[PDB]
Amino acid sequence: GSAPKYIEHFSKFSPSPLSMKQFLDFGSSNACEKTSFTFLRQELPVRLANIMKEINLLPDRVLSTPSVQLVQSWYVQSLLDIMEFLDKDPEDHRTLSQFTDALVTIRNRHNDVVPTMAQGVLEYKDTYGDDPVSNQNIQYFLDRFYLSRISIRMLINQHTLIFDGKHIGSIDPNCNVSEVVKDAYDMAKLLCDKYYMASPDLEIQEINAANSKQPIHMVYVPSHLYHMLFELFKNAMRATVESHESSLILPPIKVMVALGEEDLSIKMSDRGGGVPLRKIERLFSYMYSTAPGYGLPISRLYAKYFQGDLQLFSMEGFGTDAVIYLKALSTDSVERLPVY
Amino acid sequence: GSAPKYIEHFSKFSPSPLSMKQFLDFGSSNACEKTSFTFLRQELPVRLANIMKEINLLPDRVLSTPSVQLVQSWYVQSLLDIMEFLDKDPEDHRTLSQFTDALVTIRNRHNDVVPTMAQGVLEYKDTYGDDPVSNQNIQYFLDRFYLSRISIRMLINQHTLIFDGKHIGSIDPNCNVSEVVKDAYDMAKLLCDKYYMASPDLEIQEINAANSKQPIHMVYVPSHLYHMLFELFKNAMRATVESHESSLILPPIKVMVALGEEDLSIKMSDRGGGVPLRKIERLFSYMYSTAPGYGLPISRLYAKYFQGDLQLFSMEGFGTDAVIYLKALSTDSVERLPVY
Ligand SMILES: O=C1Cc2ccccc2N1
Ligand SMILES: O=C1Cc2ccccc2N1
Ligand SMILES: [Cl-]
Ligand SMILES: [Cl-]
Repeated sequence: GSAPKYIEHFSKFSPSPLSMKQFLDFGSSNACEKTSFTFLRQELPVRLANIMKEINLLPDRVLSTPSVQLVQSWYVQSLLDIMEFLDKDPEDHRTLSQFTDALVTIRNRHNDVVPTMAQGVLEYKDTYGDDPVSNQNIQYFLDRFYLSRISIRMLINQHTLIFDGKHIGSIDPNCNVSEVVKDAYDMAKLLCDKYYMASPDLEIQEINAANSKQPIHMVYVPSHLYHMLFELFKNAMRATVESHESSLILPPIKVMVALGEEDLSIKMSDRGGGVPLRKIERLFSYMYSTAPGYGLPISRLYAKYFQGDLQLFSMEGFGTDAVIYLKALSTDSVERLPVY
Repeated sequence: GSAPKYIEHFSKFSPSPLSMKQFLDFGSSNACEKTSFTFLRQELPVRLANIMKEINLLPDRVLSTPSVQLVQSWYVQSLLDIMEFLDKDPEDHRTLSQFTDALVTIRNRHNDVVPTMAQGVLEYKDTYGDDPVSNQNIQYFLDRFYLSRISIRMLINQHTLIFDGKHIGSIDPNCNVSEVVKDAYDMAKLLCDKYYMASPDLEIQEINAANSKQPIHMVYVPSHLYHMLFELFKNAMRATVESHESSLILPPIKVMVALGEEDLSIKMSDRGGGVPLRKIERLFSYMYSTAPGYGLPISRLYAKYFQGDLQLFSMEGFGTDAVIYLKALSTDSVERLPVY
């Protein structure tokens, strides 16, 4: 076929990272659908081909696995589905309506990639071992693969949500961080109450440095923020409950939302007994987090996707702090795409 | 001369990292002076030669500087001073008394190496620039150089202090961490009061997980702990005072000392306005911390010297947490020497 020819071609192009502003401009009006089509029919093959080229550069012991080949088959099909529109005409509303339908299919085709790539890590550990060099190479590849996957789904979500026929697709220009915190907590609480018959309470404190007592808002993707906060709450609650099983006091989970000139930082503090430093440094490893999971490493990728970060600092015997670092300004919020 | 011949010889040996137990065994009695002499007259040339060999592997633009050559001259002289005792007899008390006197001279000869190596970094920045690749290479070398320097001074201090003619040299087998915290604070307070005419107050809280309300003790080098806590207090006070100049409230500096099964963690929390993440990641860089300083990067080396760490997590607009990670058990407290 021509799949190898198409990967090599678009592999020569570099992905074009977009800013929050550019995302808001693309979603400003439904009339923009044409510019989004002409941009995505070139950008999506470029991002797909770039990661598809790195997949083919993996060692043959990884490249010949059924998991990598299954995912590579999805990417080849997705690439070909998008390349059909390269010659079509943007002015034909059927060309655009078909593109939107083709993106939704591509998105659903890749819905089960995270657990599939997680099966590959487990297969590797049992077929070749869990050495540190394998950890760094798996970590390096998966971080870049998943980050690419986040970027592609972001592009697809922005087009399919806005051009469907206050919120700009998946972006909330006035995202109230404390409200997303509460939502993520309420969901973790429900699960914690169902499993442990007890849940820690929530305390939130905001620190708007420049405008005290003004609610902290930002331009961000609330779904991404929810995912990070939901994973952290699940860990903080699990630790808080299991560490106080022999006690009556169930210490609360405290969340500080701080807004500075550059950073919007969200710290989650628990008293769930803490974790030795030796293990904290392994909670972000795909291989060590795999067992016969990836919430934290992927959560950190969501934070990094827009020039943020996610860091953990524990105190064995007391508790653990988790901090989501985000860019406070939409001008500094730019896609972090893997460097190919 | 034979200095190049001696470096190459002892460079083939690997440094022998010692544990807290081994340090306590060497200092158990003054009678041990012979075993310490026979060990140090081989180990000190090995550690000196190993770092001296890496110095000679630096690029000629760094190796030909007056700072690197001045320090290399001190190391060559120190190496030669120690090699004089290789053939001498341990049973002669004059051979031992001369060794002790020779170690003190070597220690004082290298007293001004940190500021000298800091002058070299400044010279490099102005002669060749402050690029990221230069930062990583300078960071890599200085971290290993200073860590080696800490290890050598530790060996010398343990011999000269114990074999001078409750505390085992520089090691306190029952180091009360909160007392060292108070000492470091009281010194930073004095300086802060002298310079700013105002100082934050101190609050300490201990969390002895296994034995609640029992004071937290450990086997450690209190001088090293003081240095780390003193640097952190100076930063936390500077930020706390300068960030509240237009205010009346001067928030306190809060310190938690937590003791777990594996870690003894010390967190210093201030409300000095915080620092953007972009800059926190540069506070441990020698090059970016150099200006026409190294307290934090060296403090982290002291923490790592016995398998610990020092980490900073800030929240721009609020404050900053600094955590010293130490090993709680003397069995896990082992020298971290550079890997040559
Ligand atoms: O004990 C723990 C481990 C952890 C990871 C992430 C968030 C909170 C916590 N608490
Ligand atoms: O603002 C700051 C920066 C810093 C470094 C180390 C310790 C405390 C602080 N506070
Ligand atoms: Cl995917
Ligand atoms: Cl030195």
